[PDB]
Amino acid sequence: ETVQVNLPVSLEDLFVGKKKSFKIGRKGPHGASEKTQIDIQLKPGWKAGTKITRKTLQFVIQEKSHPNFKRDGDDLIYTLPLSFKESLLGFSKTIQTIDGRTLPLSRVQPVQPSQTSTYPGQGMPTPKNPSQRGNLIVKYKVDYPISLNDAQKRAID
Amino acid sequence: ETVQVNLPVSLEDLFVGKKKSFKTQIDIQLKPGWKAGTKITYKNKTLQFVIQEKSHPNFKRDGDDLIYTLPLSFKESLLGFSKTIQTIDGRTLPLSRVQPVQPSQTSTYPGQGMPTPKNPSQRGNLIVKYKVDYPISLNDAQKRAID
Amino acid sequence: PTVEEVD
Repeated sequence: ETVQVNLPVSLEDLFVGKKKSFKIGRKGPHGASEKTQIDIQLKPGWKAGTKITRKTLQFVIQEKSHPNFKRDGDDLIYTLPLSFKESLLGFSKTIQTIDGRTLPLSRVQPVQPSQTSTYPGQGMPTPKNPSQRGNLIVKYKVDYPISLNDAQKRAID
Repeated sequence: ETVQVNLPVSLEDLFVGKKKSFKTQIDIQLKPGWKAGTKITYKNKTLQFVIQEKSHPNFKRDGDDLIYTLPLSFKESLLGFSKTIQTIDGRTLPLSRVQPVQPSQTSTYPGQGMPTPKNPSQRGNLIVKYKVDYPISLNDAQKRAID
Repeated sequence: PTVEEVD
């Protein structure tokens, strides 16, 4: 018999195809309380949902929630939030790519509420041909101040 | 055998359960809340009708819900507005705000969606999104003001 | 529901 078990890994883990390895609980000889150590070999690019496989277990790789990237197959999207001001006058933040490198983001021109920037070959690797990566997309999400004061309104001209 | 046919409708039709028509003469009574791909089997060569929902001028359907994207200007995305929008049932709904809008926000207008698949008494919400036309470049004057 | 244990 085969039972499904979910295995939350991280985008970074899947990216490098790390030899993630953990122990899982089961029964044993004549009813018991065990914990057996298993070894999973991830592969650069593995998409969640993939599965690698006494008793029998069916493992389904699962993408943990990354604090900066939202994945799209082979593409990676990063949503850089922006203060109202820096949304029309410019900004000079800095972001960390999926592989540790830090990337300088910067404008001196207003940016459209959902305007994006695509960086080729800077996303997750492609499972089939891994020597190829998808690409990073950085989305600017401008933040509006709630109710605005008198000066504010008057100024808007 | 059985040869299915694409049958284009309008979100409106499906909404109010309309009785449509169009060698033979067929007549279909659209139930309230039928979505794309609802099967209509008429025995005899057994003809089956596959439903297609034509594109819609203002809406984009999503389950029991309808999605409408209101386009605002820079000034009105910050200083408020007062627009309208013809609901699916026909009446007009007032879209007004006085406080600035988060360009990425979504206001929900209940019972303005489409009739649920269960009891037509019920209806999905109407979701409104926004497309704020932001400045493209700036000038000496505008700059200081925002600054 | 088994017991997941990372490593």
